[PDB]
Amino acid sequence: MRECISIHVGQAGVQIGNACWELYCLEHGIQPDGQMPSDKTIGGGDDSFNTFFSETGAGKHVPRAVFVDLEPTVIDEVRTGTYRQLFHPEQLITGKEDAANNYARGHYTIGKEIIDLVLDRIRKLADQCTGLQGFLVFHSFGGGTGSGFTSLLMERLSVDYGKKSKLEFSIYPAPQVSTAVVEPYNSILTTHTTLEHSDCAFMVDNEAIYDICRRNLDIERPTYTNLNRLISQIVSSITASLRFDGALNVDLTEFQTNLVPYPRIHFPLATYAPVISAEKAYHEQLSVAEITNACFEPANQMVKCDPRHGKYMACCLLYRGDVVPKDVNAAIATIKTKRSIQFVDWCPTGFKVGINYQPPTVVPGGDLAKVQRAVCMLSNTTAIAEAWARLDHKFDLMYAKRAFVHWYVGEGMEEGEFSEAREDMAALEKDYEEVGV
Amino acid sequence: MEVIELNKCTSGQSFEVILKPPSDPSLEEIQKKLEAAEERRKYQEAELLKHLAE
Amino acid sequence: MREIVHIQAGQCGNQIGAKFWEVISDEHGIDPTGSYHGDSDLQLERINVYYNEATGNKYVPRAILVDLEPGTMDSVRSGPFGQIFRPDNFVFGQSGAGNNWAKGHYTEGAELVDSVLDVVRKESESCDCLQGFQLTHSLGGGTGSGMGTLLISKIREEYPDRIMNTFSVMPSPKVSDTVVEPYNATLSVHQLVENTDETYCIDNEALYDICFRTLKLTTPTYGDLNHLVSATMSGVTTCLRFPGQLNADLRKLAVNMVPFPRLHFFMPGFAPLTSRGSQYRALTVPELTQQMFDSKNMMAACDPRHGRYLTVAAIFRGRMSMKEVDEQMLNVQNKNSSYFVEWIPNNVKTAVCDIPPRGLKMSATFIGNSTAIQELFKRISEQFTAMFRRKAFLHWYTGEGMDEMEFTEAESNMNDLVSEYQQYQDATA
Amino acid sequence: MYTFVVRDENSSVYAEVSRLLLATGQWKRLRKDNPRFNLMLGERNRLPFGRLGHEPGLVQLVNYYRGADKLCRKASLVKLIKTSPELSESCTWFPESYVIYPTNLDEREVFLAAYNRRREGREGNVWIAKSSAGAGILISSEASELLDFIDEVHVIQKYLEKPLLLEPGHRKFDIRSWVLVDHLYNIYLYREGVLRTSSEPYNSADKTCHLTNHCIQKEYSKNYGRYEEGNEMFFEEFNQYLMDALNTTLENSILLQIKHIIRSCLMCIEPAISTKHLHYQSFQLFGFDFMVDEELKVWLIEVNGAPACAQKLYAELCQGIVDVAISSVFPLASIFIKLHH
Ligand SMILES: CC[C@]1(O)C[C@@H]2CN(CCc3c([nH]c4ccccc34)[C@@](C(=O)OC)(c3cc4c(cc3OC)N(C)[C@H]3[C@@](O)(C(=O)OC)[C@H](OC(C)=O)[C@]5(CC)C=CCN6CC[C@]43[C@@H]65)C2)C1
Ligand SMILES: Nc1nc2c(ncn2[C@@H]2O[C@H](COP(=O)(O)OP(=O)(O)OP(=O)(O)O)[C@@H](O)[C@H]2O)c(=O)[nH]1
Ligand SMILES: Nc1ncnc2c1ncn2[C@@H]1O[C@H](COP(=O)(O)OP(=O)(O)CP(=O)(O)O)[C@@H](O)[C@H]1O
Ligand SMILES: Nc1nc2c(ncn2[C@@H]2O[C@H](COP(=O)(O)OP(=O)(O)O)[C@@H](O)[C@H]2O)c(=O)[nH]1
Ligand SMILES: [Ca+2]
Ligand SMILES: [Ca+2]
Ligand SMILES: [Ca+2]
Ligand SMILES: [Mg+2]
Ligand SMILES: [Mg+2]
Ligand SMILES: [Mg+2]
Repeated sequence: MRECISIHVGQAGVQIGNACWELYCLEHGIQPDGQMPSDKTIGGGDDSFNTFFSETGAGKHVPRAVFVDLEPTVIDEVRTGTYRQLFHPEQLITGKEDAANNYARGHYTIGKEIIDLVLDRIRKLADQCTGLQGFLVFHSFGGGTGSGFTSLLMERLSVDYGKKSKLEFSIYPAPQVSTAVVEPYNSILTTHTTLEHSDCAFMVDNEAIYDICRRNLDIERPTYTNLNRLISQIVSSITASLRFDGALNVDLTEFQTNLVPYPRIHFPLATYAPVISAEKAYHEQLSVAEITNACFEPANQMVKCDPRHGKYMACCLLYRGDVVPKDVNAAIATIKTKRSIQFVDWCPTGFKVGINYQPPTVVPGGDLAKVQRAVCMLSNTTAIAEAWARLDHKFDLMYAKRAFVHWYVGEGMEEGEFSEAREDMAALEKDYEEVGV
Repeated sequence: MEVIELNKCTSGQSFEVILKPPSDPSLEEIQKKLEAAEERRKYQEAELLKHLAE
Repeated sequence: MREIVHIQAGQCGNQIGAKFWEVISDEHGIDPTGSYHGDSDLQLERINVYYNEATGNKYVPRAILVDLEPGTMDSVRSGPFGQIFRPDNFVFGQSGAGNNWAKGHYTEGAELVDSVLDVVRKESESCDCLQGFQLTHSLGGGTGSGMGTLLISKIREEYPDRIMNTFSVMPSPKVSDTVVEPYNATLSVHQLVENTDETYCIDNEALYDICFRTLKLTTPTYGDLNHLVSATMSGVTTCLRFPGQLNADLRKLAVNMVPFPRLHFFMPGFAPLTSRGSQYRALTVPELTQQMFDSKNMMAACDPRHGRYLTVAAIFRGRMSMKEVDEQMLNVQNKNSSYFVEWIPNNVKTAVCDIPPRGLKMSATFIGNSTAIQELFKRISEQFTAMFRRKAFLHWYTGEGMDEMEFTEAESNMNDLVSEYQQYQDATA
Repeated sequence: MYTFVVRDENSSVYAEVSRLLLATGQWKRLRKDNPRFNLMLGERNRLPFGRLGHEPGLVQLVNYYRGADKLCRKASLVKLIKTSPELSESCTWFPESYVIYPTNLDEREVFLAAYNRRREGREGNVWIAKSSAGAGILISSEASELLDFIDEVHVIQKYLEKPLLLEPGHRKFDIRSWVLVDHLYNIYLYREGVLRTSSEPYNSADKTCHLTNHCIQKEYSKNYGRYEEGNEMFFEEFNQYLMDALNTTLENSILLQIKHIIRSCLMCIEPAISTKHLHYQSFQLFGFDFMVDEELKVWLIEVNGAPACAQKLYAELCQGIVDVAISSVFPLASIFIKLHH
């Protein structure tokens, strides 16, 4: 058994992490106080769920998680939340004043004063690990803490844990819910400094989640709680192979092996189906072929883009529920003749498949209906570079006039880091176009 | 159309379906960039306090 | 906690500042004696931003009252909420400033400034994490204009890492007839360009026009004018006093609204425009949205259609469809996309607070960083130059030790500010 | 008030579409880099499709189908018809073509295998080499001279040695059809086509009488404008010639094959380019170019993704674009034949 440590940075990372650990407890049958009645080895063990939970002599199952926010009002919600007994205060780290939507303020000014405390609290969890695989890092692209402190933390993690894997869950900015004009700046700054330190990063565009909530859940004005419950379902599907018995994506290294042939191109596109409103008294349960075909519809992707106008490098199908390999192989055959699925020449046109018989768990009272079978597709397609192009264009429009740049220079950052980050992004777009066109 | 490496257990199963064959900086360098930025802040604040003293 | 320290200086600053505390005390359920009597926990969630808590569960405004004459501050103490302020936070002299910026900034005000900074220091020391300061004052007089900008410069020396925000009342010949107000205002604007992060331009010219033309107030008083100021100040600080996601502190507001450090002068706007004692017909979300962008609702006498918006903040208050608000806000940007700069994507931010102001089912507050504000500074600059080209009335200022060169530099800085707005109005992507 | 941007100044068709939209009083033109548009009349190359459909509260439409270049390039078209089962290598209405890369960089050996079968079989063995980088075309019978010219990406297809020749003149021609595909992937054929005729007699044994291009017929050709104005014969005159000289009609002898080829091409690429379940919508105007042989068989030559119109038909075609492709998405306040499928 090999442990994984989750790190939640900034408001987005902390509020999504709260939704994930709530869902993890419902999936594994862990009570709000940390008691897991189905766990028979009290105070220890090496089950598959122990990769995410440690155990105390009294039978409390404690998340291997650290929450960091440069301002305390969001983490205070965890300290007094429903699952407050799960965490001990050593795992919850707060500052006094946030990064004010300023990458430079979170990375240089305020990050330097809390980076040593965060690493110490991380080291305390690592010492309880017999075989640490690495880290799962939850953060936003747009905030000052989520962008600035995360990139600082990832550089230090690569130094103190040079052999451990590091995976990202990153919230891509969307104006429909964004709270800062400089979020294109923060996104490109943090992507430039984190790129060489991340092994695999799952981007989630708030625009895609917002519209899925409006379209499929009939929510007129989705809140963060609406978006985070859906995001936790996608994250749960992605991490299920680490917390349950299985053979696909059983360790963090296998994520990079199965999805990332080129190290810089480590942003797999996630697609999830089905998303059904719980307000419907009855809904026709979709078949294996229907949910698998929906994985190639842009309206179900976590980032809006057109994979028809790109090339695949890898593709994984992660099913949960009433699914048997026979129906999967038939759906793939039907889809291959109807869809424009192009792989790169140096890769086999194939699909790695994982099935977990336990159906998806939903939060009681939430917006998502219980389904008998669901699937999350993880495909590394060059079409996700459309999101980099959108981000780089907004960057270019503002940087051409140096708008807001003085806020970053005033925190100690040099104007050359802007252009250096942007040239790295221009090289990233060039890599994508070479592989996919 | 070939299914390979079918692994099974009690909580599920996994396999691969092939449809067609194929055709870091050190801690010293980090602290030097952090302190060089803090140096630019303190210089900017010093020029402000000099300006305000005038 | 992120505390704000409020300072009000001079006659206008103390009268507008007193109405501000009167209005937000009522919004937060605080009575004239400092006791909470509200029926909602949202009133107390961020109460510490503007209030200190004392023995007996008393809430004391973190406010400092400053004047070079005791007149207005005696009127405040005997006012409706006069007993709520900390008595030791009344710092006042006896000489007055004679509507003379030089007296407020260099002679009379220098004698009193150190005792003000002592009260500031005492308030700033009992703050968990001070975010910055807000000042109310006029630019046309002597104490608020001269001593107010002296205070800003000295506070910045002691707290150089904190946000400085001002509510600055611009003078107008339609309201006052003291001939030197363009001198006092020009000298002040130079100070504000350098030493504040955000300045709300409260133009007495626009307040007069709203009261006289729109509200049909044929004999306008300062109480009429300050009614508009009170509603606007409540609206632009809503995101600081209530739970919310957008512009929740002063620094995040500045990062969103200020793309270049000198262009930090905002045009406020409000809807519906109402007089004191006047509301039968409730306003719809489309009406709020069109009115808050209407030139006639701006608290600065500048035509928004003569410039371009760099950044906009919009705050809706009351129980309404947040879906419909998004639709109406998007409609304005999509139907008037020429008046927004294209090189700042998504430069319009919107917040919604469920708690409405007193006497209104729903309201909207507009905060615009528009290049059209150059019309305000051009107006002051033309009044300044008409007198200064003959050195008219200068002896009032040289008699206090000032040199003519200091006037030339203030005039040049303000004309440079106008040029800077003009270059980002013509820039293109 | 709808909004649109213009990012191609050289588009004579969409310059007029822009003029019509402004004349309605319900469309306002913005700057070319203003992202808050309803309609984009985009550029020909590197149109930023990835930036469309990401504006809250805006339904966005563009006048190009992403991926339609597969049908509108010389080498792309040949590869599409050969590798698509809906079209197949046994496609009867497309001349036998082969993609030939220059030796300094393929189907060379396959091109020679079917070439020697014609020399052995005493059959007409005349081919033509061309590419998408034209104004450079060679028409030769010896394959040794064709392959040498490409090295100096091109495609080599069979040259129609027996074309339908109009009289009087004994002259060659080609047919241009204008097709509009809307956001619903409805395929609309403009009722009016044009015959870009040659003004020189066809000599089966100089490239003036063989190439029917409007620029070449106005330069190298000496009889320009003799038989018909601008070497442009319209459908009314051509239908009358087919009735008087061949006792057939344009509809029966040619148009049925034309409508069939249009449907087959656009339906083939529909799964790859449809914007049905996409965050932005596309339409596009296509220019199909056909040849007719002496047996009244229609052959497809190429498809143009950015076609130009004839002077007489600009007003009607551009108005139909607004009605069927633009105002269908953005309603205000039939010259097409719908090819059902
Ligand atoms: C909001 C504060 C305010 O009350 C606003 C005005 C003035 N002052 C003081 C009170 C006042 C006003 N008028 C007074 C006459 C005598 C004594 C006192 C007053 C006041 C008003 O209520 O009118 C009915 C007023 C005053 C003016 C006023 C409007 C006004 O209220 C309607 N003005 C627009 C100017 C004024 O100069 C002007 O340009 O009018 C076109 C105007 O001139 C004329 C011809 O009316 C006038 C009238 C006294 C003349 C000389 C200089 N001053 C400067 C401001 C202006 C005035 C209203 C403060
Ligand atoms: N999906 C989702 N997105 C969020 C959430 N909270 C914030 N965001 C997004 O994150 C971006 C803002 O960054 P934050 O995480 O809130 O800021 P921060 O990391 O706390 O950094 P600071 O500037 O110091 O506050 C915006 O794009 C928001 O839309 C959340 O709970 N769920
Ligand atoms: N296989 C073939 N058989 C007979 N004639 C052919 C032919 N290929 C081309 N031609 C002749 O060559 C002319 C020009 O060909 P082509 O259409 O490729 O040039 P082009 O594409 O640059 C002009 P446009 O873009 O308007 O189609 C045709 O109009 C036709 O007369
Ligand atoms: N809006 C408003 N303006 C005022 C008020 N009192 C004074 N003014 C304006 O302020 C300027 C005079 O400055 P004042 O504050 O009285 O002088 P000070 O005491 O030396 O600061 C003139 O332009 C007046 O029009 C007020 O209560 N409200
Ligand atoms: Ca156990
Ligand atoms: Ca590494
Ligand atoms: Ca004295
Ligand atoms: Mg935050
Ligand atoms: Mg006065
Ligand atoms: Mg062509």
